[PDB]
Amino acid sequence: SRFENKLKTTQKHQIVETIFSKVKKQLNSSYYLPARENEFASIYLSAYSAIESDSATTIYVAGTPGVGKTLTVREVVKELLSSDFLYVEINGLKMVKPTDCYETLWNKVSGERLTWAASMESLEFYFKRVPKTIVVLLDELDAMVTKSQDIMYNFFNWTTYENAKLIVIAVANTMDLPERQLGNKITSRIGFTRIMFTGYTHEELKNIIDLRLKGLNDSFFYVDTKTGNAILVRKVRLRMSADAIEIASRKVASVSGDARRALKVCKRAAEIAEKHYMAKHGYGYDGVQTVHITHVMKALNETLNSHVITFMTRLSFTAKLFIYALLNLMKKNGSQEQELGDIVDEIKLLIEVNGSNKFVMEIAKTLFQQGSDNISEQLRIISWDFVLNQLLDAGILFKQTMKNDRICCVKLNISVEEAKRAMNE
Amino acid sequence: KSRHTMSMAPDVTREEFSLVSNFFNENFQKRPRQKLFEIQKKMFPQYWFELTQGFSLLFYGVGSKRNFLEEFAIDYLSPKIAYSQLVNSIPCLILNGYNPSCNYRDVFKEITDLLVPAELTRSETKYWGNHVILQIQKMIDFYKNQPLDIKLILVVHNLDGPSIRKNTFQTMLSFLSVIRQIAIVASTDHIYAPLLWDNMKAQNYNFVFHDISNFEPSTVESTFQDVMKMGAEGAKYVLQSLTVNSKKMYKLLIETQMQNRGTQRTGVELKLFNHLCAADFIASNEIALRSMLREFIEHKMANITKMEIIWVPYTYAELEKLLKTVLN
Amino acid sequence: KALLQKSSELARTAEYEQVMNFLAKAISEHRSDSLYITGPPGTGKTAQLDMIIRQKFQSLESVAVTSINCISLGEPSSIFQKIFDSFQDLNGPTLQIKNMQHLQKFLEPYHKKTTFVVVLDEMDRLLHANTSETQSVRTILELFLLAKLPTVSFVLIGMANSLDMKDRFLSRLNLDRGLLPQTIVFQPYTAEQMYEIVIQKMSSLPTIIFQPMAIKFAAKKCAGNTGDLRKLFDVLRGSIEIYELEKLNYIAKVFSKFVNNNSTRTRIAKLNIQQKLILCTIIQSLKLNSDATIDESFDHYIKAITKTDTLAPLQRNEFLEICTILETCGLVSIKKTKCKGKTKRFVDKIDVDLDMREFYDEMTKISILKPFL
Amino acid sequence: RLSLISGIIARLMQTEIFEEESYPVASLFERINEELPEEEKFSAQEYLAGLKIMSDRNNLMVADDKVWR
Ligand SMILES: Nc1ncnc2c1ncn2[C@@H]1O[C@H](COP(=O)(O)OP(=O)(O)OP(O)(O)=S)[C@@H](O)[C@H]1O
Ligand SMILES: Nc1ncnc2c1ncn2[C@@H]1O[C@H](COP(=O)(O)OP(=O)(O)OP(O)(O)=S)[C@@H](O)[C@H]1O
Repeated sequence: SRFENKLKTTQKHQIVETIFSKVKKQLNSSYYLPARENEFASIYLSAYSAIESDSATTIYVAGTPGVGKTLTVREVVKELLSSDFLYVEINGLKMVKPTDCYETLWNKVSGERLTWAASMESLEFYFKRVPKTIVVLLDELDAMVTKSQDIMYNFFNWTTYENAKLIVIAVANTMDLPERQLGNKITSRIGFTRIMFTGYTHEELKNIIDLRLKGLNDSFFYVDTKTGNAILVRKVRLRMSADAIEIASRKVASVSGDARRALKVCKRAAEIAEKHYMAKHGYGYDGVQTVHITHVMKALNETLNSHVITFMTRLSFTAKLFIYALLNLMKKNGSQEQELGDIVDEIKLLIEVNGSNKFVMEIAKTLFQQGSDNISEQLRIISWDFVLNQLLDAGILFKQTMKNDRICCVKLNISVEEAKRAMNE
Repeated sequence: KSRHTMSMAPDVTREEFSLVSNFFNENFQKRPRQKLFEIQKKMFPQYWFELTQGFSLLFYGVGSKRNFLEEFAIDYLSPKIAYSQLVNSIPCLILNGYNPSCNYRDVFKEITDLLVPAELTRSETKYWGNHVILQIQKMIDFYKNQPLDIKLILVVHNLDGPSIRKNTFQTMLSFLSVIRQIAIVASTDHIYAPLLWDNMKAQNYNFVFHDISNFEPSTVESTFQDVMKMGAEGAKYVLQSLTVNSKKMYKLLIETQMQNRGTQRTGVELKLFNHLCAADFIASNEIALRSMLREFIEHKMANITKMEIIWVPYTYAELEKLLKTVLN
Repeated sequence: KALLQKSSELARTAEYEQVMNFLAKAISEHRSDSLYITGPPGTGKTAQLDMIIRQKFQSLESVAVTSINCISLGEPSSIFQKIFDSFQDLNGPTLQIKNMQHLQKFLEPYHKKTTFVVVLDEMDRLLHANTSETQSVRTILELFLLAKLPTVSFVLIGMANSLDMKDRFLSRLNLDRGLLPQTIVFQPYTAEQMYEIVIQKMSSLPTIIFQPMAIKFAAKKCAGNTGDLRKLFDVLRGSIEIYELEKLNYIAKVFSKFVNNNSTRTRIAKLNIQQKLILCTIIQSLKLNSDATIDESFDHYIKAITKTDTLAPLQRNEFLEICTILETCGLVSIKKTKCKGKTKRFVDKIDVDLDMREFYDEMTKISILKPFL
Repeated sequence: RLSLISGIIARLMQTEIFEEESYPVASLFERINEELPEEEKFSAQEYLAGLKIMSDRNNLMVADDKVWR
């Protein structure tokens, strides 16, 4: 509150707004909904029963993030705001300590700063003494319930009271959370009244996309060809070809079906087309537009492809030698676990199996001494420590910790197959 | 390799066990105990004259000393020798060595106030830097020039206790027993008692030994220790507190596992077990079945090996007892 | 219908007789009965003792008696200050609430000699406190021994969830002394007492609640695996508010829904066809009952889908996301189990709960996956 | 006697021919006479009594007579 003005400055020289900029601006992840429709009404009537009749209950909901559930409960308690309650976003992943929730509670009840002990004392007091409904958002409950479930034990034993002025809207990640860590006695108080949230269909994805594109779909801007500014000097129009939207929705609904992923990949393709259009005209930063299928094709493929292959095809020749030797060892001993000094021996092998060829001579020389016969006769190859580390920290290679550097183990984290393929290019 | 396993044993409830131990230990060899005791009581002035020279009196010999320990100490030694000094009878500091909650720090915190607080020695209390040993060093330097009379009588039951035998506690008690104005008398049970003290600790103790064998049942000592009787009967109370569906499903389990001591060959396969608990219309599927089974498993109330054998390790006798008594 | 079905959810128990027998000493000022209640979870044993003390105080000479809740203590000092809370005064409690002897010193009545008896609600946190033979068994021994000289003592009215507490007690002490003997049990009441408590609170019975015989049907087919008829009553109020939303039919439906997705909602749990494919792939790897790693099952997926050309297989990270989805619905569990190869190695051993028969229905309906069964 | 027919009703609950724990009384008739057992299906009141045993032993319930929960 107090520091909010401290973030507002004046020097702003009419920041230029291009087309795709406005697009992504409404395409922001922040600003009725189609996907969760009957769930909306269901939770709405649950809280309506619990509050309009002045009772106390436990609304459990679970499901993977990105299913709108955080937005959905917020919409419900927002329409309910217009018709007693304290929307207290107790996010276990926001709580510095686990117990910190208490204090927030211990504050929101009276506005006091004491320890968690007196916190819960006065909390239960209020829950069983106060004569006569405050929606506490148990966001990402898992973090809070990790040590011995005592936290959730309290958080629901509070709820079980009848005249307790305490409604809880708990959201967990997985469905079986109450049945894998919570106590059986706790699980009972949790109850069977839990609403599950499925994934999202590519139909729903199209719906949410066109929703974010309602006032902007295929719409017209007034763009000055000189500066690239857009106003919702030619009146240009823009179309967001719903076929790419279709294919993105299909792909996301396939593996995950997440609103966050879909929104973000749409934004990604949008800004890619944006930077191409900017480059084609060079407006800097101070007829008709579209978004081809190829844009989203690139932006989506980039969210799947890895780099380990395209990385290992670029390591130092020493590194590639190391890896290839390690693979020879893996197939020779069938153990997929080698000893480091043993790998050194194998590298010596690989260098000497080829004849005294002048080129093998050069390799031997440099790889054992950077020329300069003056200094020579290295035990283990040059940079060997260095390349070993450059691999290890890069997550490719994985090594145990023994100060004895000739019997310490070494293992590939990546698949042997992809590594071999990388060697084949 | 068919060994006699304690499983195949006639178990005895805690009440019957306790009560028969009472009857025996209070009536088994009474006349021998009292004859022995009235005979050995004549040795008490001998102990008086021995402790006149502060020789730490260690007591060995089979049977518990605890009773006899408090008997000789509290009743004979303390007040008589107090009167003999020329008034509170010298506080008998009894050490429940069998009690594993004894700690050198707190017992010395007691000892301190028991001993002379002639100066504000609390000022010498410091960091964890042990003022037990340094302060007792100072206390010994003090007593080296003090008159010679017992100002406290400490007695340890079972000097081989799980706490006192800790070498730190032992060394503390050694440097303590160096003091002349205190009378040290204790006893052990560990046959390996002499393994505890080097010539340094012996020099500190100046142990003089005496046998006392009266063949006691070690009443208090039986309390802190514990054996397997102190499982089948564990689950016997669990099943007494369950739901009727659990009762019926375990009834079916126990029939199909007792049909063929309840051995593993006599169990059932979970395939046919699901077939049954679905035929009689109890189990809807395998998940609910294994759920209503793990409530037994999550307290180790039935065994499972592999066929998919779920075999109750509880004896055929105890199993059919469950049937005839608590199940039907 | 609303104002009823809303209000629907807003001495008394027959059990009240039994404890009353064990209470005769408390309404005649004698030393109270040695009461150690145990109870299986769900039966309301906490709220059972709470109805007890509530009626006992709303029914009754000066009338003072309390019952404190032992949750966040793990130690026997601040507990008894919570009994000093009944004096409405201020003293130095630190010792007089800590040691048993100080407790005896602490409990000589002051106002009129109306006996005060003590109750410990939810001892199943002190019973379930720190290491047994060190503090919790020690705390139990201390608080539990009633060796006072005035027979007007702190007669513990205790409560424990799991029976093992009585097995954890010292063998010698429990048989001849303490609050232990009256180890009253309160086994799950299918309908016979709890359903009648339901009816007696539901005396003001809404007109069309529904078929009472179907109500008892719900009661039985839940209490099979259930101990909350009030919470089953709440899922019933949710059912009738479903009837409202559409502007005892649907209760069998909602049971088949919430209890086991295996019935029909597994198809929802595996909505995507690739989810079903990866699940059947896990089932195939089950033929090698080994560490069902990401790697094991992933390579199995690769080979079995190169064989069955349904679709180009998924990426490693893709398979990760899919199995995580499968775990979010909980149809298949995972655990980062330890292997001893290099160091303490933590890899995903998974376990599926589905059966090929519950795959028979859900796969034979989809002839496209059947190429992989 | 009723054991084996209860097992048959079990393996017919395995499939979704009941689509539920509920089942039409029509399905009842379809699954008493049309199946293997001939005349092992007792008198009307008698097999109803068998079904009432199966109710009191928590195996089959009665509600919405045209179906049975
Ligand atoms: N129906 C919808 N309409 C518009 N945007 C939506 C919709 N559903 C999801 N989103 C977007 O996707 C985001 C998903 O957020 P939520 O699923 O509500 O949060 P979440 O599921 O709790 O994830 P967490 O917090 O990690 S458990 C929302 O914040 C919106 O940005
Ligand atoms: N027989 C009953 N009489 C009164 N209320 C009951 C009864 N059974 C259940 N309830 C109510 O439903 C709740 C469910 O029981 P729980 O509270 O979960 O069990 P509890 O009170 O913690 O004691 P337990 O079973 O040892 S965990 C109770 O707390 C009561 O509010």
